[PDB]
Amino acid sequence: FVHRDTPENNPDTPFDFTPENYKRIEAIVKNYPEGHQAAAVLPVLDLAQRQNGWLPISAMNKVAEVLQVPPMRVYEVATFYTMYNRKPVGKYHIQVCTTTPCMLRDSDSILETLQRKLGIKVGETTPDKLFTLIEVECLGACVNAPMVQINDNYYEDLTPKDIEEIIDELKAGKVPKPGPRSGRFCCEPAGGLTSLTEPPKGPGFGVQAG
Amino acid sequence: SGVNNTKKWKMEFDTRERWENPLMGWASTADPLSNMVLTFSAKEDAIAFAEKNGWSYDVEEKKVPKPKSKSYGANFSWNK
Amino acid sequence: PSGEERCIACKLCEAICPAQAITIEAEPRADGSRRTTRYDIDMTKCIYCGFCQEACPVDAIVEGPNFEFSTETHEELLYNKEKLLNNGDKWEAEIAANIQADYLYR
Amino acid sequence: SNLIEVFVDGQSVMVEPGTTVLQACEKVGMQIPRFCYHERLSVAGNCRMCLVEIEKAPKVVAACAMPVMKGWNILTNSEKSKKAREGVMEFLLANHPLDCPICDQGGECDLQDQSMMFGSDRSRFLEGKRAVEDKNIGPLVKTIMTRCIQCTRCIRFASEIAGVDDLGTTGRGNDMQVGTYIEKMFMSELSGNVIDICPVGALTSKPYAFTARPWETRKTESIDVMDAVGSNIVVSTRTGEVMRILPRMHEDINEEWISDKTR
Amino acid sequence: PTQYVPYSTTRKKIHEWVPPSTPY
Amino acid sequence: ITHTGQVYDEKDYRRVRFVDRQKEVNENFAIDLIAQQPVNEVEHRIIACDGGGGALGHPKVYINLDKETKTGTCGYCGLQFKQ
Amino acid sequence: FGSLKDEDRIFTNLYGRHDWRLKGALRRGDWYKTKEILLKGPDWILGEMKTSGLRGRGGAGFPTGLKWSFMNKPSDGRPKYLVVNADEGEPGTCKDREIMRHDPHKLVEGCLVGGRAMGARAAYIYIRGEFYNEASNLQVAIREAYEAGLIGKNACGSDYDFDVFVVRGAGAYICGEETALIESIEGKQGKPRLKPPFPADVGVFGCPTTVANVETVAVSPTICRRGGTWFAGFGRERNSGTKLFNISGHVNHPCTVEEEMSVPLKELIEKHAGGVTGGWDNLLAVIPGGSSTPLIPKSVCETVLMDFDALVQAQTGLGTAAVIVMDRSTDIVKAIARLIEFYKHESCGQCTPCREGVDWMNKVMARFVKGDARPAEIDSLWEISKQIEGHTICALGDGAAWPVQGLIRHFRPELEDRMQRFAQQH
Amino acid sequence: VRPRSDVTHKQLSAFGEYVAEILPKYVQQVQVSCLDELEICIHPDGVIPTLTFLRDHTNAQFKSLADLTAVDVPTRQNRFEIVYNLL
Amino acid sequence: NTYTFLDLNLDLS
Ligand SMILES: Cc1cc2nc3c(=O)[nH]c(=O)nc-3n(C[C@H](O)[C@H](O)[C@H](O)COP(=O)(O)O)c2cc1C
Ligand code: SF4
Ligand code: SF4
Ligand code: SF4
Ligand code: SF4
Ligand code: FES
Ligand code: FES
Ligand SMILES: [Zn+2]
Repeated sequence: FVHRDTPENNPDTPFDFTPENYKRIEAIVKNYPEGHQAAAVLPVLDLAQRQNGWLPISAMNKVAEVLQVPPMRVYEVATFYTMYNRKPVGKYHIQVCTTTPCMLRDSDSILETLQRKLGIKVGETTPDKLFTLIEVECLGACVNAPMVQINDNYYEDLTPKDIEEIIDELKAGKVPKPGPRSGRFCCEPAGGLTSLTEPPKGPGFGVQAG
Repeated sequence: SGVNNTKKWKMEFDTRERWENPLMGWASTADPLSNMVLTFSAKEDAIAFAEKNGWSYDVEEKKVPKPKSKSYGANFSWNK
Repeated sequence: PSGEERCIACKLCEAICPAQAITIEAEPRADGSRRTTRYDIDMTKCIYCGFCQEACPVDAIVEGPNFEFSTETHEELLYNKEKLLNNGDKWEAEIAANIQADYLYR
Repeated sequence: SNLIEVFVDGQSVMVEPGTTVLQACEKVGMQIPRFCYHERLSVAGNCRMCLVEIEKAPKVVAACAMPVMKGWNILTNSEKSKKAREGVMEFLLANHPLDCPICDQGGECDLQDQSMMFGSDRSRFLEGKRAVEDKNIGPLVKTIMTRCIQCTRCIRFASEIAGVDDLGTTGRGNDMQVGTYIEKMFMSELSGNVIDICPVGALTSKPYAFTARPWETRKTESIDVMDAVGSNIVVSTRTGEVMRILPRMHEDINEEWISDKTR
Repeated sequence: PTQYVPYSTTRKKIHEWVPPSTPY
Repeated sequence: ITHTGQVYDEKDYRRVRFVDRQKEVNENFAIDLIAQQPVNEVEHRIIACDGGGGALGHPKVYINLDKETKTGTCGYCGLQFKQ
Repeated sequence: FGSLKDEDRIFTNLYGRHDWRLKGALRRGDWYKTKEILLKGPDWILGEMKTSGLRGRGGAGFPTGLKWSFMNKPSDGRPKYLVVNADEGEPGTCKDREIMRHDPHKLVEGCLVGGRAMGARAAYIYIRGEFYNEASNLQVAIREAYEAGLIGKNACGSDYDFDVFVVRGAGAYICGEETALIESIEGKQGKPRLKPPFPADVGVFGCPTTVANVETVAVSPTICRRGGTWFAGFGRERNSGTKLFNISGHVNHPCTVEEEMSVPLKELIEKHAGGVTGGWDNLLAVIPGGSSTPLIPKSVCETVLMDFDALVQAQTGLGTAAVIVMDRSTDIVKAIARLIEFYKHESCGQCTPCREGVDWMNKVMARFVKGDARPAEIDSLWEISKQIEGHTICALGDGAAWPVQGLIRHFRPELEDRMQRFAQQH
Repeated sequence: VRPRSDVTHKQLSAFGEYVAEILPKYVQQVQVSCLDELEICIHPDGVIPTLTFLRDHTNAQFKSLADLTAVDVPTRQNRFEIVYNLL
Repeated sequence: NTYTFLDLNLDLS
């Protein structure tokens, strides 16, 4: 965790919120309680990430500036969270869930397939600078275990060739039907809806007295 | 941060010449009572030792850390 | 072996010497490493206890096999770093064999 | 009034409401082994080397933190509060680099002592150790920070006693390193105090790097003449030349701190 | 298998202001 | 002169002791010997340094050869390690 | 005995099937008695939960009513607050992902129903940043509700004022912790605080605050509507109410069903969800509450049922009630090993026992999977485990120790053999 | 841990009272150390009397004097602590 | 959309 100034990643890279971005900023502060600019740094840091994935040292200094906080304060927030990237991020940035639930349901299986398809090691960007694979931890959505979040694509329940299919979709064209490519809906017993197969009771159903 | 060496009073004789030795450069001292530091449990007893032995004394009052109020909740106060 | 003297001036060989024989003063060598500017064992003060051999973490100071170092003048018996380092170079082969034989025991 | 009655292994002292469990032990005279707690620095609870056992309580409490309540007898030398120290010291030492004959806070270590008095005779960490990367914090403080026990007293002092607010924690897990994210020197007066306040010898003084070792230093208590605050100081002399000047506490004038100039 | 002279190796410890050689 | 450079000036008294005698100085001056030591290349981010021989070396330390910018130097052997 | 009726089931919109949006919510009739409830009084709302005896729906189990009762004390001039943590970093907790995504409204009225119970000025919902799409769904829902005037000043045509906000998480499991959610909300690093200054006393921005699992906030409006008793009956003794159960891994149809609590463990895989993949005898072990809770082996599996009292008797925790199942086809030594890898990549490092201890167990666990480590080391990991369990500032160190303790407790012979296997091939 | 034999701790304690009763004068603070060792403490005037009783008493014959020493506690008003060890 | 959650925030504001 040390930013050794590099021509690419260093403040020479000027950063400033787009007129549109700055707007987004003000909104954030107000959402937070009055006189508390500091709470807004994680959201403001997120929009710097939205602006640019790299988010270099220059970008964090601006965040601290806009939020008038000790610069270190922003540096500490960026380092602690994995969501922020302090290094350039691939356009797609796929992340594969490899906690025990997904592994038990084959998460590892998927990995090998994706490494071959992207033809690259796990953890770095494709030469095409189009893809970036990382072994991220539990991303939620375990019921659907095989899983790979690509910039919130959160594709889930994915068989190996599925991903290959998805990756191809990403490689040529866009928006490859993000979601559980499996037939099931959201999370649902693959069998059906044992929980509630009847119609839902309407408003004020069996509302207790009092 | 240990305070077990700030408990007993000590009386120490005044420091004297420590000239360098020409042959080996070791420190050399002509004062016999230099390395002697006697330890006394209470200020009254140490003063007594100086009076009967005839050495001059200049007692320094013990200064103990003042009580300081601390509470983990207090710094969490955004107000201050 | 490389040739860098083992002592790193932790100075506990000075601390445990019973006779106050070893005098060590140190300063960071330009390399940035830690070395002793002056290491003086006063052999007339030393009572050859062998604790220094014991205490050294890098085992830089060792009790060498030679017992025949009788000297015409008292000053020769006082030893600075250069005599001891020279003593170390002369007897290193046997010192290494001796430490080799007894280290499992220690 | 405002004198709760709390028991220290029975001495039954009476203390102001709001005094920490560690503070209650102090007035009886007992010392809770502590790291990351400094009297004039905010309580942080990072080390938890101070876990004690209030009587009739399921878990041990953080001394520096729990405000002592009414009639809770502290058991500072119980069979539990010693396994709560014999097992913490196991951890601090596990990732520690054993270069105690490099660490010039050799005899000035609050971590060997507490290990050597309250910790364990042997180690069980058969696994490997970690290493951090030494950086430059300036020309006065040598930060061999692979020594750091992540006790966050620096980050406090550098924010609370001095208003530098530069030093900070970076990252999570066992590679949380408490060093400036970008290499900006810690330039401020009051800077050298970090040395005195880091109980570990991670960052120590660069001029007094390896000139001495504390048992030898003869310590004479004198007065600061560089500035007119007249801060109390202790001049540590070995064989007749001054080796270091470090602060000695005067409640009114310099309360444990001295300027970068006068040390 | 098939006269020393002792001296202090440490240098000076207190240096001395050398008079200005410029007369005034 | 010697490892430290202890030397006696012309005006310096305390240099007579060598008159008609010899001084103890060292060839194989260590200051340059490790500098003469090749940089131990390694694969791992961190590496150990028993000093060579375990019990017959130095209290083991793990050095972070993490930045090619700097070859870690075990504070005990002065051996530079080239990532 | 489970088998809750669909009508009784809380989130009818579970599995979608009904517009998660307001018009679907109106057919759900989620906003039916909201004005009345708030009108009744804050004291009436807490009477309802005290009668319900609901336990925390998050990993920790505590009476929900007593927790809310704590900051019902008179305001000291600081605005009281509500914090809803939609973060669920724990493996198998895809549960809360449902209410948020499928039925956002239920949680919106849960927030104001809960808000007047604690007299909170406003509620902040910390949905994990990972779920960006999920966030898109709730503020669309929150926006609908205010447009309606259901929330905002004079919310639901009543004297009371409430504002609901959504906060972005940033991929941290620890952010989930009650004192650490706050600090992330405060904008400092997500590092838990000590409990002495309790969350109500010094909450967020030094203003009294309370934290609830999203499930806990969501059920409060329906429990007030159905009354504590209705809800109280389903549960068992202290245990009570239906809690969503997620079954993931080695089961024929992994799914989250809100079937009743106190369900025989053998029954929920066998009757709902999908029977254990490979047969109920192909069950090397069950993780009842998620990664933090100790796994229970099949022997005790069916005997015990899913309720917090029964599980604590069993030495395991109901927790998030995430059932992770491991067939006889899995290297548990490696399964639990990745959960310790799950915790070394995630603990904040603020406290000494978790920082080095969790890393220490990770190193030993990796050697255990290889079998390189000797048999005597096993017990030491145990001793390392309890050093971490009682000494940590937060509960995650509590959580890291339990899976290690479970592996040694029931699968000690298998680890010894892996010990033996490597020693034989030399 | 040293092999303490409580059998001793008791017998020597019992003698310590015996002596304390026999010579109520000149004898104070009689205590048996945790080292199975008794250390009657006597007023300086009881030097002659307490020793003689121990040298010539059938139930306590202490014929030889192992040592006579004087620790010096400078703090203590009475600086020296003459200690007589008898067998 | 990358900014859809954030744009949804302004309207709430
Ligand atoms: C490491 C850690 C992570 C946690 N993560 C969550 C979480 O993601 N969601 C949650 O509701 N509770 C989580 N908790 C439990 C909280 O500390 C707290 O007890 C709970 O959120 C309170 O909600 P409840 O009282 O409504 O159950 C976590 C606890 C720990 C120690
Ligand atoms: S000799 Fe051994 S012990 Fe004495 S200083 Fe040099 S190294 Fe440390
Ligand atoms: S700090 Fe320096 S001295 Fe104290 S233990 Fe670690 S290394 Fe040895
Ligand atoms: S540097 Fe010294 S003070 Fe700052 S954290 Fe590491 S140890 Fe604690
Ligand atoms: S246990 Fe200590 S380290 Fe692990 S998370 Fe809670 S606080 Fe941070
Ligand atoms: S572990 Fe992969 S989403 Fe829960
Ligand atoms: S000393 Fe107890 S918290 Fe650091
Ligand atoms: Zn080395």
